[PDB]
Amino acid sequence: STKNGRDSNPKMLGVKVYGGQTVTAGNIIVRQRGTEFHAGANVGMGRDHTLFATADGVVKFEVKGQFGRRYVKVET
Amino acid sequence: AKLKTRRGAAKRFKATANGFKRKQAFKRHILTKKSAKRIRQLRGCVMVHVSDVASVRRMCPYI
Amino acid sequence: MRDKIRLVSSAGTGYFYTTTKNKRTMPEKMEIKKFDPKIRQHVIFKEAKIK
RNA sequence: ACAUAGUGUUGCAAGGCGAACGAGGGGAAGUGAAACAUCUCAGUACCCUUAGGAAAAGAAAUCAAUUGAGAUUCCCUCAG
RNA sequence: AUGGGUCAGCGACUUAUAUUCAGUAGCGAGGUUAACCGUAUAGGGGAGCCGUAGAGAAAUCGAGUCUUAAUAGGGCGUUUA
RNA sequence: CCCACUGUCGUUGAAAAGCCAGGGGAUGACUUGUGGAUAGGGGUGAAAGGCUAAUCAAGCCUGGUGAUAGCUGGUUCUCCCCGAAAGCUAUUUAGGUAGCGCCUCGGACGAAUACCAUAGGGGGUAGAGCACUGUUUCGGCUAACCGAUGCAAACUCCGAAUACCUAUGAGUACUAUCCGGGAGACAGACUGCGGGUGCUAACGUCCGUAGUCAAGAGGA
RNA sequence: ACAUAGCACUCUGCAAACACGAAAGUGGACGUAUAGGGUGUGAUGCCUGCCCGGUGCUGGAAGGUUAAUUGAUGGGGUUA
RNA sequence: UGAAGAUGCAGUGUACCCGCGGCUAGACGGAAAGACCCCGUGAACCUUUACUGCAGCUUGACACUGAACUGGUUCUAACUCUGUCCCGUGAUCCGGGACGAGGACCGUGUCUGGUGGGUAGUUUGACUGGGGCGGUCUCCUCCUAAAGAGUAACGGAGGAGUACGAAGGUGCGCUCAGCGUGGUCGGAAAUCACGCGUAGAGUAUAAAGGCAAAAGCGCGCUUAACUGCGAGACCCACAAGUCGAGCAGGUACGAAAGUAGGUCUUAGUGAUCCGGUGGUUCUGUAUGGAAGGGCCAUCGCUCAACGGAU
RNA sequence: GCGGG
RNA sequence: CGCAACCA
Ligand SMILES: C[NH+](C)c1cc(NC(=O)CNC(C)(C)C)c(O)c2c1C[C@H]1C[C@H]3[C@H]([NH+](C)C)C(O)=C(C(N)=O)C(=O)[C@@]3(O)C(O)=C1C2=O
Ligand SMILES: C[NH+](C)c1cc(NC(=O)CNC(C)(C)C)c(O)c2c1C[C@H]1C[C@H]3[C@H]([NH+](C)C)C(O)=C(C(N)=O)C(=O)[C@@]3(O)C(O)=C1C2=O
Ligand SMILES: C[NH+](C)c1cc(NC(=O)CNC(C)(C)C)c(O)c2c1C[C@H]1C[C@H]3[C@H]([NH+](C)C)C(O)=C(C(N)=O)C(=O)[C@@]3(O)C(O)=C1C2=O
Ligand SMILES: [Mg+2]
Ligand SMILES: [Mg+2]
Ligand SMILES: [Mg+2]
Ligand SMILES: [Mg+2]
Ligand SMILES: [Mg+2]
Ligand SMILES: [Mg+2]
Ligand SMILES: [Mg+2]
Ligand SMILES: [Mg+2]
Ligand SMILES: [Mg+2]
Ligand SMILES: [Mg+2]
Ligand SMILES: [Mg+2]
Ligand SMILES: [Mg+2]
Ligand SMILES: [Mg+2]
Ligand SMILES: [Mg+2]
Ligand SMILES: [Mg+2]
Ligand SMILES: [Mg+2]
Ligand SMILES: [Mg+2]
Ligand SMILES: [Mg+2]
Ligand SMILES: [Mg+2]
Ligand SMILES: [Mg+2]
Ligand SMILES: [Mg+2]
Ligand SMILES: [Mg+2]
Ligand SMILES: [Mg+2]
Ligand SMILES: [Mg+2]
Ligand SMILES: [Mg+2]
Ligand SMILES: [Mg+2]
Ligand SMILES: [Mg+2]
Ligand SMILES: [Mg+2]
Ligand SMILES: [Mg+2]
Ligand SMILES: [Mg+2]
Ligand SMILES: [Mg+2]
Ligand SMILES: [Mg+2]
Ligand SMILES: [Mg+2]
Ligand SMILES: [Mg+2]
Ligand SMILES: [Mg+2]
Ligand SMILES: [Mg+2]
Ligand SMILES: [Mg+2]
Ligand SMILES: [Mg+2]
Ligand SMILES: [Mg+2]
Ligand SMILES: [Mg+2]
Ligand SMILES: [Mg+2]
Ligand SMILES: [Mg+2]
Ligand SMILES: [Mg+2]
Repeated sequence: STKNGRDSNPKMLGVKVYGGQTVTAGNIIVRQRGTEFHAGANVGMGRDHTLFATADGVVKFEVKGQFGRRYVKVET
Repeated sequence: AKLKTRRGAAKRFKATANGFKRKQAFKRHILTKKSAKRIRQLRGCVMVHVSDVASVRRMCPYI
Repeated sequence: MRDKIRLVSSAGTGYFYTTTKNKRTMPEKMEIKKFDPKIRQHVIFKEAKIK
């Protein structure tokens, strides 16, 4: 008998809406543990770092700033 | 002879115009640890899922 | 462990909240201002034993 | 002691059998519950006593509900 | 791996009652009687049942109703044979 | 006479327990006749769970009774159309079952669908690398650092092909959805490719992915 | 293996213990502690050590705990 | 070769047709739906300090059941005698009568505590490279996992079953860890000063992913760890779970734009049934009340075999 | 829920 | 420390 048999249930994280797709307000874009993506314009962040669309438009990923951050934003 | 109702299920389901309604679980006795969102969103009635409607129709053939 | 306690409204209404408390690091009865929705107003809720 | 108990004679009656159905006295378990003990099976099988052409029940110390019905029994509903 | 020595005959999805769906027939915002009576498959019997409205735990209201301080939002409903 | 220790034979026997040769007891806690008593969770037992009518860890008969059996077996004429699965989740569940996945029929609605092109996306794998975490060889320096030099599922300064998501478009396909009726199935196998395990064993085992078999004959 | 004579422990005062039986009753026994029941050991010879913590059993009864019963108190409901 | 040990398949060798006496190497020969092994939410018996009943034994209360003198002592008239005598009677049963001995005991009924394998009905998990033994069973993190998601093994590693009224909110402020150089003990490593400083510190807690508008560290004031909700999504067999802008009310902080529906996030959990507590012009079996129920809030499960069979 | 320490 | 009460 060994001491390794455990694991947790899957969490289904990841990008839910890719670049160029249309969203409505409230649509979830990214499920992430930390902020590997940061909220740009028309994108909000939930308590578990979920990125969601706060407006209609199309999704657009970028690399911005001097920290080279990945940003999600919604174009209206 | 006459089909008999499963009386325990007749206390859990009520017929709506196009389906059945039911109360939600997890709202009986362990309530301090639950957030106010879960307290207030588990409160009212909901509709019986369409995958349970067949067994509910076989259990309550008169509602 | 932390014991369950009621915070009862001092407004006459039967409204209360429930929370936990560490009985050793907080022996005094908790008093905190909270919203009573029966009078729609912030009042003081005092600690009481869970029922 | 009186008497009673007991004993005998005469008179009348009963006893036993037989289909189901009735009334009453007792009364399971297999089974189901996907296990099982409450519960179910079921007051069923079976045992016992005893009728009649039927039996039982029956003439409100009953129901109803804004003041109604009018003994009992059985059938359809009410209603799974 | 199993079952059959062979022939002939017999041998296994039924019946009742409810209920749901489909077809078909009648009638149709209506449909239909049950026990029962009945020289009796007729005729009578409308008690009942289903449909025609929903919301709400319920009182209650009703094309709305529930929740709510809210006439806001939301749920379930609203032409529907 | 009662018994039954040994051996052969017999074992569809002469016999559902014997014969034959030997063996034990043979005035006793003996053997035996006739009649009687004890009846089934009971009897009786110098006790072997023995015996109780060739039946005994609870007799036989009848009834309950057509007990129940998620288990075996079996399931009877013809043609035409379509056609699975051996998965997931849960289960005193694992050879059962239920919801979903997969089949079929009816209805509704008809390109919403798919294939390919183009466009737009996010990856952290293969490979690579040593910038971090580890590990590693040599040399210099007074252990840290420096130069050179390797390695990594749980290392990453990097980083494909594919796959996946969305939009637009040509052509070719009764496609895709939705509402109902009926299911079966939830033991899978092998081959290749990517892996865990094993001995970089197994017609081994457990996953992912494609094909075949399952349910598919023909040719090699 | 069982039994066995012998041994020991223990129960039993007689309407005995104990057994059977629903009870009546019957066995024990028309016996009476030198008897009867249960338990173990097993002729005989020599013998049979230590442990009373556990579980039994026997004796004790100071205290705690504790049933039915009883029903003081207190609280509520009704309304003159 | 092949469902893996062939009379029947492939290739090949041999062999005229058919008996009788022998023989037992094969026909996985015949016989008996394997007894061993495992499985079934079979069964039967047996055991016990498994569970739950009951018989029996026992305790007390009330009844049969009374009277005196003081918990007793005495009495007799209920009751008892498997004591003697008489009668029925020709009778070791039984009944009645007389006596004797007991005696309000004993015994029996109803209620009640204890005891109770004597008897009864039952239960006694699954996974598993057979089963047992061991281990495990729910949740979180990483790898396996093949660059979307998902993905198994008794594969490789670790954590959880909490904490906190501030460690929550807000406004304002701050920036580490390590090196060098100096300086009272004091020292490699405490505190002070000065220079660098590559993110290597920290984060209530495991790991991963994050963290400068710091999400890390302080100070002031505070209760948004609010109530009613909620477009729209993610994830999903269901039951559940997750995120959520915005709207109304009432707030806190801020000059203000604003920010707050707990905590950097992902573990810290348990359905239903039964019941408890608070509130409630919902109900209230003729009526008015009430009891009881409903509704809203909340409490009681190592139901840990963690979809929980009693 | 009743006593003891 | 013991005796007694245990039917989400
Ligand atoms: C474009 N780069 C060259 C840049 C420019 C400026 N200057 C400005 O924008 C303002 N002053 C200018 C315009 C030059 C006159 C910059 O100010 C900066 C930087 C670079 C960043 C890099 C940062 C980086 N991380 C935090 C994303 C980092 O890891 C380091 C580092 N040394 O490791 C940095 O130094 C960094 O934090 C940093 O400081 C940067 C700049 O400040
Ligand atoms: C804390 N911030 C203000 C900061 C400051 C400096 N530089 C200084 O402090 C300057 N030093 C002085 C005092 C001027 C001499 C910094 O140099 C840095 C950083 C930030 C870190 C951030 C790192 C980060 N991860 C690894 C925690 C990260 O993922 C990135 C990134 N771009 O994705 C980084 O850049 C980061 O690795 C990094 O390099 C930082 C700095 O270098
Ligand atoms: C270009 N970036 C990526 C960069 C790289 C390095 N290099 C390293 O740290 C290398 N270290 C290794 C060996 C790779 C670990 C760098 O060392 C730096 C920087 C950023 C500069 C920026 C400087 C800047 N100028 C305008 C003076 C500046 O104003 C700031 C600022 N306002 O914050 C800086 O931070 C800056 O002075 C600075 O410190 C930089 C670096 O040191
Ligand atoms: Mg980064
Ligand atoms: Mg509640
Ligand atoms: Mg039963
Ligand atoms: Mg059963
Ligand atoms: Mg069953
Ligand atoms: Mg065989
Ligand atoms: Mg055969
Ligand atoms: Mg035939
Ligand atoms: Mg002889
Ligand atoms: Mg002799
Ligand atoms: Mg028997
Ligand atoms: Mg007997
Ligand atoms: Mg034996
Ligand atoms: Mg039996
Ligand atoms: Mg049969
Ligand atoms: Mg076809
Ligand atoms: Mg179709
Ligand atoms: Mg590689
Ligand atoms: Mg299965
Ligand atoms: Mg399977
Ligand atoms: Mg497979
Ligand atoms: Mg294989
Ligand atoms: Mg098959
Ligand atoms: Mg073929
Ligand atoms: Mg072929
Ligand atoms: Mg002996
Ligand atoms: Mg001896
Ligand atoms: Mg021959
Ligand atoms: Mg022979
Ligand atoms: Mg042979
Ligand atoms: Mg054979
Ligand atoms: Mg067999
Ligand atoms: Mg037993
Ligand atoms: Mg039974
Ligand atoms: Mg098992
Ligand atoms: Mg993946
Ligand atoms: Mg992939
Ligand atoms: Mg850097
Ligand atoms: Mg229950
Ligand atoms: Mg009333
Ligand atoms: Mg109430
Ligand atoms: Mg379980
Ligand atoms: Mg489970």
